[PDB]
Amino acid sequence: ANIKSQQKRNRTNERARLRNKAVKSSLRTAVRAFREAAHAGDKAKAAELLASTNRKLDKAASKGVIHKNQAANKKSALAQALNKL
Amino acid sequence: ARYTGPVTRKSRRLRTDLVGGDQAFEKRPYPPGQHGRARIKESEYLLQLQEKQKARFTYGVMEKQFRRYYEEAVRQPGKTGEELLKILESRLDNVIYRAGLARTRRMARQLVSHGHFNVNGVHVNVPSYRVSQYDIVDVRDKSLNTVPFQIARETAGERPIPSWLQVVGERQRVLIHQLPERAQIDVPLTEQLIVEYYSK
Amino acid sequence: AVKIKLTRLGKIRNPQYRVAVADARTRRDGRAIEVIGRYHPKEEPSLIEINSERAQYWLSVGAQPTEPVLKLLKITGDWQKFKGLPGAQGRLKVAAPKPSKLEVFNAALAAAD
RNA sequence: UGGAGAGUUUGAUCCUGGCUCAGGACGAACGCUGGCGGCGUGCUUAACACAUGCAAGUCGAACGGAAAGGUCUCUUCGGAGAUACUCGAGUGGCGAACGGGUGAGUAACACGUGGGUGAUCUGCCCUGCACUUCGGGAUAAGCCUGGGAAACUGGGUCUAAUACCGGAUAGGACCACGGGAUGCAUGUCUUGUGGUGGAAAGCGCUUUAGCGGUGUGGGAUGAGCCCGCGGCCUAUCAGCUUGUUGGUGGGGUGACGGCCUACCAAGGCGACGACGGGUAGCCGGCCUGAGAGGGUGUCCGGCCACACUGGGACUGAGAUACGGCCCAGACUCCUACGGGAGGCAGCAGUGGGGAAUAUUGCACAAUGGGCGCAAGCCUGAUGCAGCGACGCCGCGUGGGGGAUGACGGCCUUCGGGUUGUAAACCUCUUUCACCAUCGACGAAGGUCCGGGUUCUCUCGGAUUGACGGUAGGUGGAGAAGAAGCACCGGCCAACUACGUGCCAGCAGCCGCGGUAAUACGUAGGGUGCGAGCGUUGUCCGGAAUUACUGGGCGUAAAGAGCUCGUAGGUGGUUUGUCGCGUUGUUCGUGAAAUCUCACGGCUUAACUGUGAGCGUGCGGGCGAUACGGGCAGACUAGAGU
Ligand SMILES: [Mg+2]
Ligand SMILES: [Mg+2]
Ligand SMILES: [Mg+2]
Ligand SMILES: [Mg+2]
Ligand SMILES: [Mg+2]
Ligand SMILES: [Mg+2]
Ligand SMILES: [Mg+2]
Ligand SMILES: [Mg+2]
Ligand SMILES: [Mg+2]
Ligand SMILES: [Mg+2]
Ligand SMILES: [Mg+2]
Ligand SMILES: [Mg+2]
Ligand SMILES: [Mg+2]
Ligand SMILES: [Mg+2]
Ligand SMILES: [Mg+2]
Ligand SMILES: [Mg+2]
Ligand SMILES: [Mg+2]
Ligand SMILES: [Mg+2]
Ligand SMILES: [Mg+2]
Ligand SMILES: [Mg+2]
Ligand SMILES: [Mg+2]
Ligand SMILES: [Mg+2]
Ligand SMILES: [Mg+2]
Ligand SMILES: [Mg+2]
Ligand SMILES: [Mg+2]
Ligand SMILES: [Mg+2]
Ligand SMILES: [Mg+2]
Ligand SMILES: [Mg+2]
Ligand SMILES: [Mg+2]
Ligand SMILES: [Mg+2]
Ligand SMILES: [Mg+2]
Ligand SMILES: [Mg+2]
Ligand SMILES: [Mg+2]
Ligand SMILES: [Mg+2]
Ligand SMILES: [Mg+2]
Ligand SMILES: [Mg+2]
Ligand SMILES: [Mg+2]
Ligand SMILES: [Mg+2]
Ligand SMILES: [Mg+2]
Ligand SMILES: [Mg+2]
Ligand SMILES: [Mg+2]
Ligand SMILES: [Mg+2]
Ligand SMILES: [Mg+2]
Ligand SMILES: [Mg+2]
Ligand SMILES: [Mg+2]
Ligand SMILES: [Mg+2]
Ligand SMILES: [Mg+2]
Ligand SMILES: [Mg+2]
Ligand SMILES: [Mg+2]
Ligand SMILES: [Mg+2]
Repeated sequence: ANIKSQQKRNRTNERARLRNKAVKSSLRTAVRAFREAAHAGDKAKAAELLASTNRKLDKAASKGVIHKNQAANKKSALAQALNKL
Repeated sequence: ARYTGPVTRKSRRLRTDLVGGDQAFEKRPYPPGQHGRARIKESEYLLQLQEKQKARFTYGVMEKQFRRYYEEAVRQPGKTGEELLKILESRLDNVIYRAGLARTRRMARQLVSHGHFNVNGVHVNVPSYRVSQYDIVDVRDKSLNTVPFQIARETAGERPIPSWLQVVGERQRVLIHQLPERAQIDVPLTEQLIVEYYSK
Repeated sequence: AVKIKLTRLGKIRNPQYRVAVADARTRRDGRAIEVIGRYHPKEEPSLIEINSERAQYWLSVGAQPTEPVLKLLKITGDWQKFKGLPGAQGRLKVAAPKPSKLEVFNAALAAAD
């Protein structure tokens, strides 16, 4: 780069990418684990991995990683998979 | 630019004495040149061109300035030949001529141009100032005890002062009552042919 | 956010101005959201007019005035009647009323007779 | 409140009908000429390649620290002492998505206009209500070291926070079941119970310095998405489409949605121009015109698109991310040959192309923006200046007298005529330049220090203006320093002489020149303009020669060889009704600027401010029903039997 602040921001755009990618990948390997218990027709772990998957989504939305209307769209979809099993 | 040339030469071509009284005119009232006495062809464009030339060299107004006077004469209500001579008359060098403070039109132009006049206590030196209603035209306090200004003192009787302006006493200051309509305008020219010139 | 700023729209040596409500992310002579006044800093006092029932609407809703418009709302009194200060009346002053064009003309006719 | 014509077909005429000209305009160019000021304006071609400087930072009142300066020091006489205002590098917050440039791409919801969002987002700003609570682990810098030619980079120790991570409590997150309000089908807003959940942070203080943090109800501003109607040429482009058109279950998104995916149905567009080809940024506006129309999109202002070419995500409230990242391509440059560096369509500037378009200028004083409590720092935005008659506007280059109507030139019928009151001469006045001198308004502000009840505020001062010793005022000297260009046969204002002899040459048309040329070359004279005047290029007019306003078709260009019929256009008499067309009225909108009107301010004017019209339209509510049309009937004159 050329501007003094632009070398500063390139170092912080990569710290923020490694921070946010670890949080988004934690959400994909926690929604997926709910999809295993929901597809087996368990209703035992599926009633209590829902309570730990929605709690990880709201923490990822308060940290600025995903948007709040995205967290509401994923909690509404996992809860309607529970009530149909 | 000004014309700055012979003044009888453009009073002979137009067949009309433009300045006030001339002895070089009326000895030769025909147009100048080596072909001066020939029979001219009376066109319709010639009657419309030379009538506009009667209005330019009576007032000393160039063509790109006389055309802008036509562009607002046709745009005001009333008539067009009336309001053309109205805004030509309100030029400040024409005010000095009609008030009897100058001999001819070309010295009434200089006395405004050399800065011998105020209007509302404001030092003007443009000949194309258009005086409105209720304007005073005052002379500078410095420019008294001056040769062309003292010659305009005793000679305040030989030419008529029009009714749209008024001259007062020991302060030679001109009071403008209203803009002149038609009747107090001196007529060496007819007015409808200038309107018909620009229609071409 | 929403600013109350000036807009230069005069000649080269005559900087006329308008008091205009606009966003901060806008050039000077852009689209104003609403024009509420004017400011001509070439007369002998000045020529200042603020609408004073629209400058109370925009201050109540969150428009931050800039630092030369803030000096104008304190003069006209629209800032003091918003923050509740005791300088709520307008302390602006107008130019001297000149004797009119008809009056000087009648004074000159009587000066000769 | 506003419309002009002329030449040319013939021996002559009247129509038809082309061609040509006079008018206006310009981002201009070229030719000759050139005094000044005001005010606008200046790469239209190569979105071609770019040397050098600058165009985006800021905060010590977030944090560790001490490289520079000033102080407190010990004291060498040129080294030590973070403790300490101030501060390089670094962490962290915010900014950098604004501002500035360009018109390559796009015939499209890109733009103009009017709606929809019960389908959405919105940092900083304003306001209502709660809250601001316990802990933890590291790292940059520093220091010690390894690799590399450089650009840069690996490792070990070490230190903070408003950096980061984990808990407690907090409804506008979710799920289930209910009430109460409304409608436009999905529904929407407001409440209740049960079950699940989501936050943060402190720093400063002359001792009523002060700035922040987080969750949420509501405003303001900005933005996304969808739809109606509107603005190019081409049918010598007539069959385009398979995630294509629709449904359901999931996925995705800020949000609706084939936006994506799996299955199922077999659709969707098109002669009212689909699919294709050519071209083009769009608009307010600008030029022309009597208007209707026609050409255009340049300054200024709104919006869109792009940043060496092509693609792609990341960070964030917000991204075509111009002065960011990654990859590939072309082209410059360094290298020790392993590898690296760059993108002026930012402001000036150079090369190139070209008929042709400028300075590597000053200032942050004014206004706008970013950060900071603030003082301030930053700002080639901007305010100005330099240059070019490039355009519009204004003023000068003298004025009043002046006949023996001179000399000279030109013409002559040889008497004179003409240039010509024009010069000579007498005389008056200094605008602009020129010399000397005084000297701004833009600043009811920006700062410091006195008086203030705090906020605020003035008695009133120190100081602060790039333009600028400029504009403007005053004083001096003398007509003193200051005119050209085209045209003169008709159109179209303005004519004679000499040279020339179908030659040299002229010209927009048709024509001129072959020994008396008002048309070629020169001189005299004249006309039109005048710091300009002409030529060429381009558009509108004249052209009622694309005709809606406003034309034609027996013989001038023009009726299909003739009928039948599809889409379409059009429709007799009469009753009732709806109120789509039409029409009345009113509110919302039609930004500002430009434009017409009226006043006001620059000495006038251009220019500029204010007020009103304009904005031909479009949407919502309420009136009218004559006519057109839709709906439900009646009638026999048209038509058929
Ligand atoms: Mg920083
Ligand atoms: Mg994994
Ligand atoms: Mg969903
Ligand atoms: Mg001029
Ligand atoms: Mg014939
Ligand atoms: Mg003939
Ligand atoms: Mg020259
Ligand atoms: Mg260009
Ligand atoms: Mg620092
Ligand atoms: Mg801050
Ligand atoms: Mg940008
Ligand atoms: Mg530690
Ligand atoms: Mg909890
Ligand atoms: Mg926490
Ligand atoms: Mg499929
Ligand atoms: Mg769905
Ligand atoms: Mg679907
Ligand atoms: Mg193009
Ligand atoms: Mg016409
Ligand atoms: Mg443009
Ligand atoms: Mg341009
Ligand atoms: Mg380039
Ligand atoms: Mg994001
Ligand atoms: Mg950037
Ligand atoms: Mg650049
Ligand atoms: Mg440049
Ligand atoms: Mg060249
Ligand atoms: Mg500044
Ligand atoms: Mg400022
Ligand atoms: Mg000039
Ligand atoms: Mg030239
Ligand atoms: Mg003087
Ligand atoms: Mg003639
Ligand atoms: Mg001859
Ligand atoms: Mg000749
Ligand atoms: Mg031409
Ligand atoms: Mg026409
Ligand atoms: Mg034409
Ligand atoms: Mg015809
Ligand atoms: Mg017929
Ligand atoms: Mg025939
Ligand atoms: Mg025929
Ligand atoms: Mg027939
Ligand atoms: Mg047929
Ligand atoms: Mg019909
Ligand atoms: Mg009918
Ligand atoms: Mg308007
Ligand atoms: Mg005036
Ligand atoms: Mg105006
Ligand atoms: Mg209506």
